[PDB]
Amino acid sequence: MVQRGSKVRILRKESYWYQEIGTVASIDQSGIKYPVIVRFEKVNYSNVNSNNFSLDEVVEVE
Amino acid sequence: ALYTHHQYIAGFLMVGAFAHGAIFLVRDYDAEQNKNNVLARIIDHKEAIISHLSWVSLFLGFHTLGLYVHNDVV
Amino acid sequence: PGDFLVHHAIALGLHTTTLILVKGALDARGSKLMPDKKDFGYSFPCDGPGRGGTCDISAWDAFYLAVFWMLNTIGWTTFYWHWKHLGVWQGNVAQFNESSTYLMGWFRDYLWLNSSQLINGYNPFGMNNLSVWAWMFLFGHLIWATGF
Amino acid sequence: AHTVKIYDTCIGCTQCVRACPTDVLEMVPWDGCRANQIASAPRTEDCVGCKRCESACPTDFLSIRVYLGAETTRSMGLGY
Amino acid sequence: KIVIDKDPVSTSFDKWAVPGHFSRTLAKGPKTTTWIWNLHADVHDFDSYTSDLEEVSRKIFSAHFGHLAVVFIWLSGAYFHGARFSNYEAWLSNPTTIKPSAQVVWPIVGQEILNGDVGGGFQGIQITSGLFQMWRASGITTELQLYVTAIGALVMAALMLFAGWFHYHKAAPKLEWFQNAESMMNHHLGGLFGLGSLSWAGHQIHVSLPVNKLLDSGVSPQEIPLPHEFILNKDLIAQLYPSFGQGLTPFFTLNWNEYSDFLTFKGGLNPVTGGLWLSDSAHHHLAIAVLFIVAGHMYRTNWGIGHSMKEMYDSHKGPFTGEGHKGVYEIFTNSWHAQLSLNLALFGSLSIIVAHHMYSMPPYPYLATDYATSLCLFTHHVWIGGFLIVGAGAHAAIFMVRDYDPAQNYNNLVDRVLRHRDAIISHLNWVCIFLGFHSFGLYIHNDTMRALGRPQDMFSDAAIQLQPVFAQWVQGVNSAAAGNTAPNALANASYAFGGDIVSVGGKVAMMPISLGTADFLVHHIHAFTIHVTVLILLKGVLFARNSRLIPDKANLGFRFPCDGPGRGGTCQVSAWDHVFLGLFWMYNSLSVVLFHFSWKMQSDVWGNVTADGAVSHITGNNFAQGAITINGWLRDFLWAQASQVIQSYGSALSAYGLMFLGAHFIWAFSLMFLFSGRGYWQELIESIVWAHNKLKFAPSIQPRALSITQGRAVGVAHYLLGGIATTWSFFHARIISVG
Amino acid sequence: DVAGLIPCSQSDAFERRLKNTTQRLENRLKKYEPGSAPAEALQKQIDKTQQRFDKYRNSGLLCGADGLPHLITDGRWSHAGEFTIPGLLFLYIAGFIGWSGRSYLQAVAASDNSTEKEIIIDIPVALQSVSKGFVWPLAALQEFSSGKLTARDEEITISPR
Amino acid sequence: TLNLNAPTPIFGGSTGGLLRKAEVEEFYSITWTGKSETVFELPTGGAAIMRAGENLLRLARKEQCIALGAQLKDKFKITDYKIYRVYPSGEVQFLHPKDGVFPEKVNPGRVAVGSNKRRIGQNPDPAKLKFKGQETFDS
Ligand code: CLA
Ligand code: CLA
Ligand code: CLA
Ligand SMILES: CC1=C(/C=C/C(C)=C/C=C/C(C)=C/C=C/C=C(C)/C=C/C=C(C)/C=C/C2=C(C)CCCC2(C)C)C(C)(C)CCC1
Ligand SMILES: CC1=C(/C=C/C(C)=C/C=C/C(C)=C\C=C\C=C(C)\C=C\C=C(C)\C=C\C2=C(C)CCCC2(C)C)C(C)(C)CCC1
Ligand SMILES: CC1=C(C/C=C(\C)CCC[C@H](C)CCC[C@H](C)CCCC(C)C)C(=O)c2ccccc2C1=O
Ligand code: SF4
Ligand code: SF4
Repeated sequence: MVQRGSKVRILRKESYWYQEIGTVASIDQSGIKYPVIVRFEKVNYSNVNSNNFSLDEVVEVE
Repeated sequence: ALYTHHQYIAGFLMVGAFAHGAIFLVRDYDAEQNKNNVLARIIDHKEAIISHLSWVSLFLGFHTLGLYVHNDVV
Repeated sequence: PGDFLVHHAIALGLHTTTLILVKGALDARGSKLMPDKKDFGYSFPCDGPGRGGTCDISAWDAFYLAVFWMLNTIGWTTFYWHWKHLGVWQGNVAQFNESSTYLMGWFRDYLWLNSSQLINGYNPFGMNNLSVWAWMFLFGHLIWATGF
Repeated sequence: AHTVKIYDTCIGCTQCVRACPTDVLEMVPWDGCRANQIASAPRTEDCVGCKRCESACPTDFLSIRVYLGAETTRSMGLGY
Repeated sequence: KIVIDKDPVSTSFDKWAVPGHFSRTLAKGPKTTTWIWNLHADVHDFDSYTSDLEEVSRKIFSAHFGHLAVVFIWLSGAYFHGARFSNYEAWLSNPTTIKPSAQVVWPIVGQEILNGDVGGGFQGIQITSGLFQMWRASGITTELQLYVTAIGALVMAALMLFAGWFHYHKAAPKLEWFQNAESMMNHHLGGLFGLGSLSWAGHQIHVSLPVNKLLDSGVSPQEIPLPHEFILNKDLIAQLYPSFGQGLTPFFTLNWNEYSDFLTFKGGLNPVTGGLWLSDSAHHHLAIAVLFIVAGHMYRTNWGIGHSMKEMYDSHKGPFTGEGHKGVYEIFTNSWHAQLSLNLALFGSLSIIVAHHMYSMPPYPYLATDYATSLCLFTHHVWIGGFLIVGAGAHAAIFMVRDYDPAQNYNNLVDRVLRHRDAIISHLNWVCIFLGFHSFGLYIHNDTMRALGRPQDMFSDAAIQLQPVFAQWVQGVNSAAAGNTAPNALANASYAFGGDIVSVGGKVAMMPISLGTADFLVHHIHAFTIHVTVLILLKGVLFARNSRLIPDKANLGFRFPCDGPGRGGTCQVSAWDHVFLGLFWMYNSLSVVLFHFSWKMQSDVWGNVTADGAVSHITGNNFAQGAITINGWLRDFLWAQASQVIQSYGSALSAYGLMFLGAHFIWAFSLMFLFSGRGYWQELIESIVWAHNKLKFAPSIQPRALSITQGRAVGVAHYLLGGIATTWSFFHARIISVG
Repeated sequence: DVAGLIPCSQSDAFERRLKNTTQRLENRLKKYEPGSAPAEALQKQIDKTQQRFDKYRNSGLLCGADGLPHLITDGRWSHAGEFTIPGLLFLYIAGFIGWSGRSYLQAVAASDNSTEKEIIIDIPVALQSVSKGFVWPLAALQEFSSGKLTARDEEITISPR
Repeated sequence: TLNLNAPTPIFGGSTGGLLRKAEVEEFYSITWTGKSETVFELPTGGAAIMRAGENLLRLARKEQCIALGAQLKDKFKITDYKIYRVYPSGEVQFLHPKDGVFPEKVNPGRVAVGSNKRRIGQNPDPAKLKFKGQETFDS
C-alpha cells in the first residue's frame, strides 16, 4: 500500500521512467485500475510528468 | 581490381551479417524462452556496449582527424 | 608514419560501422522512445511526429546508415591500398611517404594527379581506350548524385 | 486498412478523438466501472495512419496504437 | 500625422537575466535541450508570441536600427583597415602593378606566411573587395580621409543604435504611423533615393571629377590639391573643365548645355583606367535624382493632391481576373511578411542585376584590369541575390498561413491564383522537364558523341549548330546604338556587345563577349535551374494552406515536419520544407551561373594584349569546344583550374587551400544530418545518457536529439556553407594567381 | 635508432630542410628595402625558423629519410616526452575539467530548480567544483571505494527487454 | 439523408477538387446550415460564401470534409455539419455524426471496438505467434 508523497520506483518496463524514482501525488479511492499517480522530475518525449500506475508496478523505497 | 573487388563485397557481407542478426531479434528471438544464456545477457547490458562503442568511435575520430588537420595546417 | 594515420581511420570505420549495426541490432526490440518496436517489425518508416518525432528509428534504418559507413570505410581502405602501391609499382615510394601524412597530399597527389589521364579519355582532339572509363566515371558521378 | 487498437491504460481523456482528422475514433462507456470512458475505433477503414491520435494521448507510452497495414485508397489519402 | 507613446518599455536588465522571456511557451525553464534551440529559433519572429500588430511593428522598426548599427560597424572596419593596415597610399601611384591589400596577419604560429609579397613595401593579404577602386572613384588620396570615415561610421553606428533604443523604449510610434505607405513612399523616393543620389551627385562633381582628372593625367597623389581646394579656389576648378566660372547661372536659366564637360554622355570606358567616365556617373545620379524626387510627389498625403494606392487597385480589374487588385493594398498595410517577401524578391533580383552590370560596365577605375576583384564582385552579389529570392518564397509562404484571410480575399487576385494552382504548378512542372531534357540532355548527348568517336553528331560550332539568334540580335541592336538611336552618346552602353578592345596596362579591360553554341546550352541550363527553383518555392507558397493531401496544412503551421507516416507518408509537406528544398536548387542554379561566368571570361574575355594588339586570354579560348560536354566541364574547368588551390600549400595562398578542404568537410558533414533521421539519434543518446547516469552525473536539462525540422535546417546550413566556401576558395586561389 | 631512424643532428635530409626554408625567405628579403618594416618581419621569420631546427636538433628527435621528426610511442623512457609525458600532462587537465563538471551537476541537481542553474551558472558552485576538481585523482579513489561513484542497474532507467 | 439537390455555395472555381475518382466510386458531401452570408475557405482553394441554407458541398475525401467541418465549428461556431458518402456510384450514407452525437461526447449504446484488455508492454513476442494467423497486437 502506497500513500501520497511516497517516493516510489517504477517497475513498468514499458514506461519512460522505468527503474527511476518518483513521488506519488495521489491515489484514487475507488476500484479503478491504474490509480497510482506519480509525478517525476524528468519529462518524457511528450514532455509530461505524470502517469497512472498500479500498485504492482511501484514499491515503497522511503 | 582484385583487392578492391573482394573488400567491397566483404563490407557488404559484414553489414548484412549484423542486418540478418537484427532481423532475428524482431522475428525469431523469444525472451521468455531465451533467458540467462549468452544471448539474453548481451541484450541485458546493451547500453554498455553501444556507449563504449560510442567512445572508441568518438575517441579515434576526434584524434586522427585532428592529427590530419594538424599536419594540414602545419 | 603515413601508414599510422590511415589504420586509425580504418579502425575508426570498423568501430563506427559496428556501432550503428549493433545499435539497431540490440535496440530492435524497444527503447524509451518506442518500447514496442518488436510489434512493428524490422522495416517500417517511423512512429510519426509524436514523442519528438521518430524518423529513421527502425532496425532497418540502422542497417541503412551503416551502408554509407562501410562504403566510406572501404573507401578509406582501398584509397590507401591503391596509392601505396602506386608508388611501390612506380618505384617512387617517397610520394606516399611525405604526402600521405597530411590530407592535401592525399587530395592533390592521389585524386587530382592520377585522374588526369582518365579524364582525357575524350578531349576535343581525340579519344582513347580510356574513354569508356572516363564515361563511366562521369556516369558514376551522376547516379551517385541522384541518390541524394 | 490500418489497424487501431486501444489499450486499457486509457483514462477517457477524449484527446485522441478530437485530434483525429478523418473521424475514426469515438468515446464509449466502460464496462467494469460504468463511469469512466475509453476510446474506441469503429471506423478503422477511414484511418489514414497519420498517428495524430498518438500525439494527443497523455499516458506514458500511449494507450492507442496505429499499425500501418495494407494501403487502400482511403488509407493512402488519395484524391484520385 | 506623427503619433507615439512615451515610455512603453523600461531600460532594465531584469529580462537580460531570464532567456526566453518573451513567450508564454518559454521562460518556464529548459526541461529538455530542445529549449536551447527553441529559444534561438523564434526570437526575431515577433509575430508568434506578440498578438498585437502595434506592438509587433515597434519591435520591427527599432530592430532595423540595430542592423543599421552593425552595417556601420562593419563599414568602419572597412575604412579603418584601409587606413591602418593597407597599402592604399602606395597603390594610387601604380594601380596596375601593385595588388590591393589589407588585413595584415599577426606573427604567430606560421600564419605570418599569409603576409605575402603583395606589392611595394607592404606585406599582407591580397584583398578582392574592390575598396581600393571604390575609394579612388570617391577621390580619396590619403589615409587620413579613410581614418575619419571609420570614426564617422562608428558615431553613426552609435547614432542608429541610440535611435533603436529611443524608438522602442522611449518614443515608440503607434500603428497608424506605420500604415501610412503613401507618405512613406513619398519620403523614401525623393528623400532617401532622390536626395541620396542628388547629394552623391554633388560629391562626384566637386570632389571625384577634379582629382581623377589629374590622376588620369597622372601627376602624383601627393602633388594633387586636397579636394576642399576645388571648392574654395575657383581658379583651381577653372583650369579643369572651365565651366565652373559661370556658377549656377547655367542651371537656373536652363542653359544646361554649358555643363557639357562635367555632365557628359560620353558613355564608354576610360582609356587610361578602364572604368566608366566619372562625368557620366556625375550626370547619371543627377538624372536619377530628378526622376526620384519628381516620383516622390506622386502619392497622396494630408494635402489633397496625389495618387491613392487603395483607389488604383480598385478599378484595376479585367474580365479575366474578377475583382482585380481589390484587397492587395489592405493585405500590404497589415502583413509584415508580404511586405518582407516582395521587398526581398526585388532586393535579391536587383543584387544579380548589380552583378551583371558591373563586370561589363566596370564603374570604378582599375576594376576591370583587376581580374582578382571583378570575378569576386560578380560571384558575391549573385550569391547574395539568390539567398534573398529564397527568402521571398519563404516569407510569401508565412503570409499564407496566418496573415491570409479568406473573408478579405474573395474573387480577387490572391483567391484566383489559389484556385488554379494545379494549373500553375503542373505547367511549371512540365517546363522544367522540357528544359531539363532539352538542355542537360544536350550535354549528355555531347558526352556520348565524343566518347563514341562521333564528334560530328554532337551540338557544337563545328557540328550540329545551335546558334543563339535571339541573343545575337540583341547584341546587334545595343552595339550599334550610339549615334543612331542614342545619338548623343560617343560610344556604346558597353563594349560587351560590340566595340574595340580596351587595353589598360597589358591586359584586357573589356572586349566583346561573343555568343555561340556553348552559350546557347548554358543559358538554357540557367533557364532550367531557375524554373525548378521557382517550382519548389511557388509550390510552397500556393500549397501553404492546404492541398488534396492535407486540407488543414495551415492549421498545423508554416514550419512542421510531417503529418506522420500515413497517407503513404507525409514527410516534408509544409511550406518550410519547400524553402528547405529550394535552398539546394538555388545553390544548384547559382553555382552554374558562377561557373559559366568564371570560364566565359577566362577563355574569351580576360587576358593580356601584346605590343601589336593580339590578345592571349587566360585559359586560351577553350570554352567553345570544352563547355559543351560534362567531361570538358570536369577536365578543363574543375580539374584544370583547381591546380592553384591545391598547389598553394607553402605559399601565401595557403589559407585558400585550407579553406578548400575545410569546406569539403562541412559540406560532407551536412549529409550526416540530411540523409539520416532523428529517431536514430534519440535512441543513440539513450545509450549515452545511461553512461552518464551510471556515474550519477546526467544533466537535469535532458539531452534530446535535434528535431526533424531542425535536423533538416542544420543540414542545409552546413551544405551551403560547405559548397559556397569551396567555391570561395577555388575562385580566390585561381584568379589571384593568373589574373 | 629504433626503426632505422637516424637522429636529426646527423640526418642530412633534416639539415637540408633548413637550407631551403631560409633560401625561400632570403630571396623574399632580397627585393625589399633593407631598413623597411617588412624586412625585419622576415628576419623575425628567418630566426623563428632557426629556433625550431636548433630546438629539434638538441632535443634528440628521430628524422627519417624525408628529414622530418618522427615520434615513437611504445613508450620508451628515452622517448618519453613525445606521448607519455604530455599524455600524463593531458590526463590531469582533462580529468580536472571532467570532475569539475561532474561535481557541479551533482550539487545542482539536489536543489530547487536544477535546470535553471545549468543555464545561468552559479559562480559560487562553479568555483567550488574547481576546488573539488583539482584533487580529482585523489578524490576519485575514495569515491570509487565508497560505492558512490557508480550506480547499480536497478537505479538507472533502461530500455525494455 | 443527403437532401440532394441542395444549393452549392456561390463559388465558381477550384481546379483542385472532385476529379474522375468521384464518378466511379466514393465521393463525399458535407451538409450544414450557415447562419450568415459569409466567406469561408475551402479545402480546395480559398473562398466560397456560405448560404443562408441548407448548404451542401461535394468533396473528394472524408479528410477534406472533417477539415472543413472543423473550420465551421472553429470560426463560425456552426457545428451542425453532417457529412455523407454517396449511392450507387458511392458506398455508405450518413458517416457523421454516426450515433446522433459528436464522437468526443460520450454516448451509451456504443460498443468499444478495437479495445484491448492488456497494456502494450504485455504484448507477446512475434516468435510466439510465428507461423500462425495471429498478430502481435490483436486479441
Ligand atoms: C546470401 C546472403 C543473403 C540472403 C539469403 C538474404 C535474404 C534476404 N534478405 Mg538479406 N542481406 C544480405 C544478404 C542476404 N540476404 C546482404 C549481403 C545485406 C547487406 C547489403 C542484406 C541486408 C538486408 C536487409 C536490410 C533486408 C534483407 C532482407 C532479406 C530477405 C528478403 C530480400 C528481398 O526480398 O529483397 C528484394 C531484393 C531487392 C529489392 C534487390 C534490389 C537491390 C539491389 C542491390 C539493386 C542493385 C542495383 C542495380 C541493379 C545495379 C545496376 C548496375 C549499374 C551499373 C546500372 C531475404 C530473407 C529483408 C528482410 O526483411 O528480411 C526478412 C530486409 O529488410 N537483407
Ligand atoms: C543598452 C541598453 C539597453 C537595455 C538595458 C535594454 C533592455 C531591454 N530591451 Mg532594448 N534596445 C536597446 C537597448 C537596451 N535595451 C537597443 C540599443 C536597441 C536597438 C537594437 C533596443 C531594441 C529592442 C527591441 C526591439 C526589444 C528590446 C527589448 C529589451 C528588453 C529585453 C531584451 C533582452 O533581455 O535580451 C537581451 C538581448 C541581447 C543581449 C542580444 C543583443 C543582440 C545585439 C543587439 C546584436 C548581436 C548581433 C551581433 C552582431 C552578433 C553577430 C554574430 C557573432 C557571432 C559575430 C530589455 C528590457 C525587447 C522587449 O522589450 O520585449 C518586450 C524587445 O523586443 N530592445
Ligand atoms: C544529379 C542528381 C539529380 C538529378 C538527375 C535530379 C533530377 C531531377 N530533379 Mg532532383 N534533386 C536533387 C538532385 C537531382 N535531381 C537533390 C540532391 C535534391 C534534394 C534537394 C533534389 C530535390 C528535387 C526537388 C525538390 C525537385 C527535383 C526535381 C527533379 C526533376 C526535374 C525535371 C527534369 O528536368 O528532368 C529532366 C531529366 C534529367 C535532367 C535527367 C537526365 C537524363 C537524360 C536526359 C535522359 C536519360 C537517358 C536515357 C533515356 C535513360 C533511359 C534508358 C534506360 C531506361 C535503359 C529531375 C528528374 C523537380 C521535379 O521533379 O519537378 C518536375 C523538383 O521539384 N529534385
Ligand atoms: C593474429 C594471429 C592470431 C590471432 C587471431 C585471432 C585469435 C583472431 C580472432 C578473430 C576474431 C575474434 C574474429 C571475430 C569476428 C567476429 C565477427 C565477425 C562478429 C560478428 C558478429 C555478428 C555479425 C553478430 C550478429 C548477431 C547479432 C548481433 C544478434 C544475434 C544474432 C547474431 C549472432 C547473428 C593467432 C592466434 C591465430 C596466431 C598468430 C596470428
Ligand atoms: C602506458 C602506455 C600505453 C598503454 C596504455 C593502455 C593500454 C591503457 C589501457 C587502459 C585501460 C584499458 C583503461 C580503461 C579504463 C576502464 C574504465 C572502467 C575507466 C573508467 C573511468 C571512469 C569511470 C571515469 C572517471 C572519470 C575520470 C577518471 C576523470 C574525469 C571524470 C570522470 C568521472 C569522467 C601506450 C602503449 C598507449 C602508450 C605508451 C604508454
Ligand atoms: C548528428 C545528428 C544529431 C545529433 C546532434 C546533436 C544532439 C547536436 C549536439 C552537438 C552540439 C555540438 C552539442 C553542444 C553541447 C554544448 C553546447 C557544448 C558547450 C561547449 C562550450 C565550451 C562552448 C541529431 O539530433 C539529428 C537529428 C535529426 C537529423 C539528423 C541529426 C544528426 O545528424
Ligand atoms: S488518446 Fe489514449 S490516453 Fe488519450 S483518451 Fe484516448 S485512449 Fe485515453
Ligand atoms: S519526418 Fe517523421 S513523421 Fe514525417 S514521414 Fe518521416 S518519419 Fe514520418
